[PDB]
Amino acid sequence: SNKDAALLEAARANNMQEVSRLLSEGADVNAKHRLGWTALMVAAINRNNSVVQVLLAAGADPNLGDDFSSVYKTAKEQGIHSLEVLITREDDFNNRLNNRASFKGCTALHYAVLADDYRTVKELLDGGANPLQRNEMGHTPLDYAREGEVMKLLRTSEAKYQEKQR
Repeated sequence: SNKDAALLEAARANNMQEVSRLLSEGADVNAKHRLGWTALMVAAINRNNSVVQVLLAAGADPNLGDDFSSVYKTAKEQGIHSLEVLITREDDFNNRLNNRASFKGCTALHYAVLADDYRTVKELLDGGANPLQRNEMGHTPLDYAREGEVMKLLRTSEAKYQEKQR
């Protein structure tokens, strides 16, 4: 309800104390914004490592995909005005992303890689996030990475996936 919306706002704010309280009051740990993203997603894109750990410890699914596509596609798909979609995505999710691109199926790991924050990536991988999972465009978290530790962290986890699969 409003408690699910309060969860997402606290996730954006990195307010771990508030996230834990709302979770204790029955907020859905996998609640989705009307435009299609989760609390773990909005925490990941904003480098909110503190809240990511709280969400993972409370059972958040790290492999869900954003139902948000682009301002253009989501405006038509859902029948909202494009300016409202753009403002909402910039204000309630992130304003440094190119939201003209397509994000459908992006997981929290996708967003954590786009933010170039090794700590959030490492925590998401320890929470069971699939580094081989593709978005609607077919891109994995690797495909969004850049030369650095984030790639290396991904490469070893991807290597361990082949090793530890069943």
